[PDB]
Amino acid sequence: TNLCPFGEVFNATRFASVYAWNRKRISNCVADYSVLYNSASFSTFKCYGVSPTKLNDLCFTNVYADSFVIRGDEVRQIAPGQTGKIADYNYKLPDDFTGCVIAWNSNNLDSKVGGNYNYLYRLFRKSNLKPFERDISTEIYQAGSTPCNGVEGFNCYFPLQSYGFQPTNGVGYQPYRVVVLSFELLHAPATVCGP
Amino acid sequence: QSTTEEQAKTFLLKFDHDAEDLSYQSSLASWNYNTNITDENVQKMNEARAKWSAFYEEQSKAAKMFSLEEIQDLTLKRQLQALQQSGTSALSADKSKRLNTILNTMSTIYSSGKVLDPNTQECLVLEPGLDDIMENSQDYSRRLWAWEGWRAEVGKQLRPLYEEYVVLENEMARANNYEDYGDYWRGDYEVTGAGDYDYSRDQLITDVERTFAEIKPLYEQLHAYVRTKLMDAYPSHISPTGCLPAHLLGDMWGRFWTNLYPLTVPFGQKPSIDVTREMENQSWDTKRIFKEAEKFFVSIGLPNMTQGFWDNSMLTEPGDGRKVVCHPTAWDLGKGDFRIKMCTKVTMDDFLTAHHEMGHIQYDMAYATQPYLLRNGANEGFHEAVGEIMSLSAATPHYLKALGLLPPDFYEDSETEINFLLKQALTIVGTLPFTYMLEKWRWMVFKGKIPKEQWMQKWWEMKREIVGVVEPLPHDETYCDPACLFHVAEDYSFIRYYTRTIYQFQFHEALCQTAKHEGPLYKCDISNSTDAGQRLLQMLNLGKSEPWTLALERIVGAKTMDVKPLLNYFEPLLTWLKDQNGNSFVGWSTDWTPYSE
Ligand SMILES: *[C@@H]1O[C@H](CO)[C@@H](O)[C@H](O)[C@H]1NC(C)=O
Ligand SMILES: [Zn+2]
Repeated sequence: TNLCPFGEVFNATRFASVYAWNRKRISNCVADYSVLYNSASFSTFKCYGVSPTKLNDLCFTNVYADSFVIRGDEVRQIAPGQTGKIADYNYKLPDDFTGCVIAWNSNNLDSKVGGNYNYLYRLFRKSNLKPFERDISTEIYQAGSTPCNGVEGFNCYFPLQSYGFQPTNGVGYQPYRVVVLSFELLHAPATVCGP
Repeated sequence: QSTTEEQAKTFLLKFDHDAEDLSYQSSLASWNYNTNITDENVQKMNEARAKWSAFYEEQSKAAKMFSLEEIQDLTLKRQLQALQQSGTSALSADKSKRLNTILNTMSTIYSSGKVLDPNTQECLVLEPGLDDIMENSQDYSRRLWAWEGWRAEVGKQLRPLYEEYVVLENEMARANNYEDYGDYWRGDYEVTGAGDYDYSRDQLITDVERTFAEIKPLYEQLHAYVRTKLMDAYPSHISPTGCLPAHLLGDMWGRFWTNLYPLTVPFGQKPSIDVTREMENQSWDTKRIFKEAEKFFVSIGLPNMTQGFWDNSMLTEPGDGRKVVCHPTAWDLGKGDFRIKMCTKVTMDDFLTAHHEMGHIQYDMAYATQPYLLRNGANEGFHEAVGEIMSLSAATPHYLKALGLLPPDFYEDSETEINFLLKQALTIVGTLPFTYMLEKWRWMVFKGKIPKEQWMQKWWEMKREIVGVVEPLPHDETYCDPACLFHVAEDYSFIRYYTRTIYQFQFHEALCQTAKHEGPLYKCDISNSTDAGQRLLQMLNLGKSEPWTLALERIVGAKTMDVKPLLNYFEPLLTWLKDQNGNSFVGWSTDWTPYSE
């Protein structure tokens, strides 16, 4: 029995930033979701468009796993229709959604005494992201008429800003690891099935 | 293209992100020094504070490029107006250096004050040798020599510096379009452009004087009673109708009359309520004290203490050799981090201070959702008035009787209640005229009304007229008596202590009316009343995002200061004070002095 490698998406040494997240395609395997919703580690398990139970009774053609690390107060923005900085400029979900969002606290791993500034996010952008669109451009923002020509000055800001994670921060400011599973269905032999 | 309002929003979005991290690092650096007094930590704290100050200075100049007349949003205008203020940087560099060195010289002379006892074997400082003489003594000569000695040593050197400090600070106030330094200090109560909820810098004087006018009749009765009780201790040195000498007021400056309680207790045969003995009969530890303090706030609807509060906070004195600073404080480190530092003990007083500190913590957790630049109290007097109403409720017999610290068959006598109201009146009512007089004198000195050569001819004239206190020995212009106080020497405003007292009793009266409590106000308890916590949280939530007049209206129902609740609280004591003073003269004649005869 060839089981899907869910143990290399949830069980990882290094995660990706919000602005450049990691997407993994899962196909041609059997998916034992019983390990996930029966685990007490996860603090947020919200499934949109399906039921968490009876999930392993349908067969899909592909599953996409998008993983990143955000703050505590930004987990509520990973939902269809929500607005903010993470939803508008970093990771956007379509209004119609067939998938699940899983999130758990990672203070013991992603927080270090003195700060863990290895995670970035985009704070400024001209327009909102389209659903499932990734932007990794690093160009100076511009809120004034006069172009500053690639040097940070007055009204010209660098758009990527770092995250400060420390072990003593509040729950709302502590790092959280988020995995978003999207089940897509097209015309195909429906490779991904359940047990 | 964008309007100024849409560029000053991007600037603030960047500013919040940088400033939160820098300020949190500074607060952590200070915390590691207060809880561990060493030598390396001092240097680390200095570096962190210097970095934060430099960043704030650069952002202050950065914020001025965006005008304020072109901004419509009220919250954006408040946030930008908070950051636009510069301060002492508007002066010339040499003048700024002179101001800094003058203030540092004043702090050094005040902290290193030395007085010489007539007995050559003894040399005493203010902390704690002189204070132990002032608070705990019952002779006239020792207090006289101590009171004159401290002033004679420090005022002579502090007097020449004060004139230069006044002229330089007035120049700085002229730099920022303020009339004088007093107006710059009164600008903390100003609301502009709000509408009906507006307040002018010149209105504060009118409100303070109007509020003191109503308070004076009660203070006169209390003053007469204290004078009659002071007859029995110093029969040959106090007139039956004269002002009380300044060195018999219970401490160094007469700010609080609490230390006069043993002399002036109404019924000395009745012991005050002290639950320390029964607190040690159940083996109460410190964590239990803070757990009951937490339960008090839980019962009224306010949230619970965070998990990191229990681990990070220093709730007891360490025993591994670490030296700490034992002044009770509540720290809002930022990034959702709240702590309390306290060398607590198993005593009733620490049991009350736990509720006070947790009230500060609750205010900090309440306004945490506002923008970074609006995370403060409505003004300087709001933050310290919220805490006191918690200690008012935590000390009522109804609170301890339901807490198990008092038997259900406990009977309280009216004598004990009168004793409690007398001790409350010595601390609260007895300090208002001193604060109002001192701040009025400083305001008129800064305004230029008082000439430099008439500084001690008016200072005492007001003291007799407003406070009813006469000097024991005549002083010339070579003395600087106001500079002998800690807050005057270190350039701290003093009017916040006057307004905090009014706000605390307005808050107490409103919250007791919400709970539908019946009876005298001093017996009120707001425990288990979930309806009063909603009204409190209506004011706590705003922070500094709405005008202080509207923040006051949200909890009380009026947008002005009022001393009627304060007089309501002390009404049972006044009805007993009038009967005692029926056969004694009230009011003080200014002519009689101890030195004249
Ligand atoms: C991650 O590791 C834990 C530790 O053994 C394990 O219980 C858990 O099942 C792993 N995650 C997944 C998705 O298998
Ligand atoms: Zn306090």
